[PDB]
Amino acid sequence: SHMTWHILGAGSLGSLWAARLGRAGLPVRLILRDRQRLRRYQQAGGLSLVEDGQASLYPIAAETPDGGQPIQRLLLACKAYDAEEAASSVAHRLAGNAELLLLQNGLGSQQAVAARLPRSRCLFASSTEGAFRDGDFRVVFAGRGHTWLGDPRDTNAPAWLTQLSQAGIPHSWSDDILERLWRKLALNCAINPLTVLHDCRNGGLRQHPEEIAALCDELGQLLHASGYDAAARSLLEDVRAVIDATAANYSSMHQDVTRGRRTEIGYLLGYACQHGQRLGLPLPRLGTLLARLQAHLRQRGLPDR
Ligand SMILES: NC(=O)c1ccc[n+]([C@@H]2O[C@H](COP(=O)([O-])OP(=O)(O)OC[C@H]3O[C@@H](n4cnc5c(N)ncnc54)[C@H](O)[C@@H]3O)[C@@H](O)[C@H]2O)c1
Ligand SMILES: CC(C)(CO)C(=O)C(=O)O
Repeated sequence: SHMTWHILGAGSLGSLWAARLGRAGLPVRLILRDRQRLRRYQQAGGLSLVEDGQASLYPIAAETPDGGQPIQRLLLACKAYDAEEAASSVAHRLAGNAELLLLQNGLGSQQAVAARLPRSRCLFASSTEGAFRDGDFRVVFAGRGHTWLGDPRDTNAPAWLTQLSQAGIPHSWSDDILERLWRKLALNCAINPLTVLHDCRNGGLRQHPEEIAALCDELGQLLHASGYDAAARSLLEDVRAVIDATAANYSSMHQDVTRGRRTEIGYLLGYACQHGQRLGLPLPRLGTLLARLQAHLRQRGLPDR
């Protein structure tokens, strides 16, 4: 017997983690937004996970942010633009020894979450697992992936990693986790903004070879000035590699705009532009790219941040 896994943000990845953790015998508790969400979830009976067309019900225990026991280990699995507000809703339940697993893409929310929960350890995650919602409390395990974990302040790995190994959650500890998240971010900036502006699948960016190179050019300077020469070196070939590998998919940001939902631009292309200005590094093509993408979002009534 050991620590309960508290899950905040019962979305795509949050339900996928909650299912694999709870079904492997580990103590797991979903933190649902409010009691209405809670009594709906109890009318549903649990989380429904769809694997290769097969649905399975996982009657995981759930609660609201106000009730329950202290939280010593929490998996934050909401969007980056909700992470700070989400973590604050349970700040009254963190224990001081509490550790937080931040399953947020991009950068910005992790620092903002850690700033508001100083008595708690905030670990950074970077995941390539595919999962999408098919109704409330139903998630399809779309694609297998890998999750890098790491703490920039406390680089020693926690002993509960092997619990994730027991649960079949593939992960690797990284001592330079910031180098990981910066690699995924730079890849996002080179691909996703143009997929939205050109309304194309990732394979459509082959028809824009020069423009892809100049963005990787400026994204290369940004990584180099940030201390990641390796990421800056392989960046262009890593971008061209992912393109042909995902040539048939629409990007996550293209899918967000298609559904009329908010994007994570403020923690991806916006954050990268914010960091470049902070580094005194002129990044004009990422700047005009950010301008065109923000106007593209406003044109549809979507938040440009
Ligand atoms: N395959 C994937 O889905 C995938 C892959 C890689 C990274 N990510 C990242 O994981 C994070 C979540 O992605 P997603 O697809 O699962 O989003 P999602 O919309 O499907 O899930 C978000 C859940 O958190 C809850 N949420 C938001 N704010 C909340 C709050 N203040 N209090 C309580 N709950 C709150 C939402 O209700 C929702 O159930 C994103 O940052 C994403 O970039 C997802
Ligand atoms: C960031 C990137 C390039 C990863 O494949 C992407 O296309 C997505 O998130 O949908």
